[PDB]
Amino acid sequence: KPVLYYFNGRGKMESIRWLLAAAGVEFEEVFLETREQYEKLLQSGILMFQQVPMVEIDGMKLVQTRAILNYIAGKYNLYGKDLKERALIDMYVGGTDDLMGFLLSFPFLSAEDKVKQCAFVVEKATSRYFPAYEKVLKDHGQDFLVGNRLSWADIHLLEAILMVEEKKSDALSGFPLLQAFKKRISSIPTIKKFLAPGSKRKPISDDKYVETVRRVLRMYYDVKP
Amino acid sequence: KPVLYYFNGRGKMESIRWLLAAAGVEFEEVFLETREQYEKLLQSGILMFQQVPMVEIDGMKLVQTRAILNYIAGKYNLYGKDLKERALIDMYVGGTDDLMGFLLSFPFLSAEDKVKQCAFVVEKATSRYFPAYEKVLKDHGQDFLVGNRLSWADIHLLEAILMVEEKKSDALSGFPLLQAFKKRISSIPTIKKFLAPGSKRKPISDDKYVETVRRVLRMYYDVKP
Ligand SMILES: CCCCCCSC[C@H](NC(=O)CC[C@H]([NH3+])C(=O)O)C(=O)NCC(=O)O
Ligand SMILES: CCCCCCSC[C@H](NC(=O)CC[C@H]([NH3+])C(=O)O)C(=O)NCC(=O)O
Ligand SMILES: [Zn+2]
Repeated sequence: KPVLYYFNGRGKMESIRWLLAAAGVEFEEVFLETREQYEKLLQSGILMFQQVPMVEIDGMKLVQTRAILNYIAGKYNLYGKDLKERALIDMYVGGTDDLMGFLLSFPFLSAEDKVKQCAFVVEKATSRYFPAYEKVLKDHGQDFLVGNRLSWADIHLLEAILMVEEKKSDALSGFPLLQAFKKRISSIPTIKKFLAPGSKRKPISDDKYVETVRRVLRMYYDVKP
Repeated sequence: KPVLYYFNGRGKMESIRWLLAAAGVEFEEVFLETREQYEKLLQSGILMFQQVPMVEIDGMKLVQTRAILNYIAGKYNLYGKDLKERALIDMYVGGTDDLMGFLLSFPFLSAEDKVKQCAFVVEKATSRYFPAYEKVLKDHGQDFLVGNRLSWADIHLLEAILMVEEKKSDALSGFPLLQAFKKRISSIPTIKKFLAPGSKRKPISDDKYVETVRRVLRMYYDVKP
């Protein structure tokens, strides 16, 4: 039912794909590949702020990545049981959202800047974020980040870890609880399926992605790290 | 009584001040002035990600601006009645959060870039955001953005409007419904008191704010537009 409008790549839409898959929800995708269809999309006025991601779900044309994620999380009970749990989930998700946010521009960076940005991301992961989540798991010694059950915070943390490992395969060295976490969460049926071949999970963005985005939107021609 | 940890200025903490005040909740503030004072915080490790804003409320050390705001909004019934309305509130707040986000670095910009950034913001406001919100009110024939009843989205839009008017006094020129909206929200007792002199509302950030930030966090020395 849900239709995700975006480019054929990760970008800001990937986390939405992750959350939907984790909830075992099947979705379709509409890839923007030409300046024509985009302008036609702006014509219809279905993009409230003239921006994508855009997701058609339950009779709504939702824009704003966080709005879309929040709704999917709440609808499929992955947002906790009370306001207090939701506050923890939002706090944890805020950390990983910042971490993955540093890699959003990577594809558009020059071969030179990519090296600097890459070192930056790894530094942030191992010195700021990983320690923080490692401490949370140890503080309560539970299998999940909150409510002793799977939540959006778990899914978002698993995605961030895999993205960091794509840059440094041994990034989890020195964080045994997170390493166990990674294994456990990956084993969950819906997630295991998304990680398996033939899923709608997108691969690391390449030059074809960078070009398509630059043509359709006519922006990000000079992304600075 | 919730305690807010940040610098003596707007920054990312201002919206939190707005939300608490609108809900009619008094709060205390703790301004960071010395680098050694910040290191003390890190020492106790109260800042999960070594960052501020940080708010102590209901026995929690919440970090991540959006996490804090989502909590305050839901706790004081300013987050809609159901998931659908919440989705609408998040989508709207996403827009004004982006708009105000463009003015976050302004204080650290140069006289050269400030004139550039100022034109960029007013441009985005009048051609992308204000038209969107103006349309919501007209097409739905409502006096409030969601559920035709005060919600966080209304409070976040009023703040954004006032920030744009500080840069261009006649920015709302051409948006009659937003001008009526501005008067309607400002007349709400709690908000009216926050706009009156003597409140906890912070002024536009000045050089003294910038110097302090750079002195405490030791960064943001080269902030490009
Ligand atoms: C650094 C390059 C990587 C950026 C990837 C592009 S995402 C596409 C971009 N959308 C946004 O920036 C949306 C921001 C919005 N706050 C959200 O979170 O959804 C867009 O449509 N932009 C068109 C526009 O702004 O007009
Ligand atoms: C462009 C200049 C504008 C000034 C913004 C400063 S807010 C202070 C800054 N905090 C953040 O960036 C927090 C981001 C976090 N995602 C949130 O929204 O709360 C910090 O603690 N930084 C210290 C650090 O990152 O270690
Ligand atoms: Zn190694």
